[PDB]
Amino acid sequence: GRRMNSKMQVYSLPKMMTLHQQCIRVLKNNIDSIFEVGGVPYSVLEPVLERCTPDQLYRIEEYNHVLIEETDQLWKVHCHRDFKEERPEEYESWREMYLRLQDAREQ
Amino acid sequence: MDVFLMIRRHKTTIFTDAKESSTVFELKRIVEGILKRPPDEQRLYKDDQLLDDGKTLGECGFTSQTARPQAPATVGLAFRADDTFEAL
Amino acid sequence: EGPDAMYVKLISSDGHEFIVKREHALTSGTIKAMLSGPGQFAENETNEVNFREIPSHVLSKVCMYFTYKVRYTNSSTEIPEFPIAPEIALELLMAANFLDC
Amino acid sequence: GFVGIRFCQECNNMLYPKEDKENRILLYACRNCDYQQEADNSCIYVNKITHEVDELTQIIADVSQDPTLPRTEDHPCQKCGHKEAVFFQSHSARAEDAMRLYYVCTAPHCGHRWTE
Ligand SMILES: [Zn+2]
Ligand SMILES: [Zn+2]
Repeated sequence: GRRMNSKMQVYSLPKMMTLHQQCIRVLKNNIDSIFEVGGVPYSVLEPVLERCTPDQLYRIEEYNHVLIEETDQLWKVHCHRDFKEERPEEYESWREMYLRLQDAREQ
Repeated sequence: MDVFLMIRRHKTTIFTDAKESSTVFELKRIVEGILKRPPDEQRLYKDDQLLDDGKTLGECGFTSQTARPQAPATVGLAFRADDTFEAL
Repeated sequence: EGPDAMYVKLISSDGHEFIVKREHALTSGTIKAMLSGPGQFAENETNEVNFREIPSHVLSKVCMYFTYKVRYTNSSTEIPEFPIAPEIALELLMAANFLDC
Repeated sequence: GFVGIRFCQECNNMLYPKEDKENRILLYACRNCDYQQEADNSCIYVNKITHEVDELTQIIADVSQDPTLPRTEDHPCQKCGHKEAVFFQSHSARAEDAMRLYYVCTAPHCGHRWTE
């Protein structure tokens, strides 16, 4: 007495994915499962960090502290995505002003 | 189609690419021709199901999922006939 | 490992080293700069890659992916992917630095 | 294509086409006041009958955030190259004749929409 039950989103991964492409796309499907990358620079970690959310960036930056100075440009990627009507004043990195704006908004 | 068997001695590991039908000491002659392992230097520890004594690849225990491009069949080896059984 | 230019041995300064086919290592961008150094004609036959700090399962998977991709390069099959574990893929991103693939 | 309305500047109202035979040209002459204005384009009335090939201006990019819209990974963006896209159909009466998928890039700030 089993019930057959399944659905399908009709249409119309056929892609030559090499090593770096496979690694970045695996990370692009399991972003949130990273504890600490070790000593990886920003340039190789460029794409997956672009497809990422600021809570995950906060978790990474509090686990991988030494990377924050090379993440700040990406924070402008968040800033013009979320606080587009703003510009930082002098001596303002984007990460700390982004967190200041988030804390001010939730308060 | 292909064959994929981990010929793993600890500290020394050989790879396999061939078809779905092959003699088992043909692989020993292949690794002998380069890595210099004479036929004294093979013992062939057991696979998942009953490693073959009839000396052909198309038999019991060997299927098309063992020879997977995605995944290997990892097992230890021994480079002896009967003298010692050496791991690490 | 020997004089014949069809097997290339490679070591990650650990126990379980791995020797992979040179014809299955063609897509490497660093095999044209390390094995093919200042000159061809018996630099490639040495097959002594004394690299460091790569875990055993990690370089096993990257050389499997080498032979996997080269056999799947220009082949009849075009769909498939490869199952790298999410933890080890982290250090396999380090491999994305060195193997140049 | 379609030519827009013309608005009077004095009394803030609509203009109307007229043909002045003195210069034998076309002027947009308001008829609440005495304001006149020569016309850059001679096209006055224009109609589209089978010229409904462009459904893309009616699509807004915001539909990338709809949880009910179907997402696919087999149609990557041309602008930014993102894997994720959302696909749907054009739902007008003037699109009952077609079941063409229209795709919108799922990634933020891209907004690229395409067909096929
Ligand atoms: Zn007027
Ligand atoms: Zn896009």
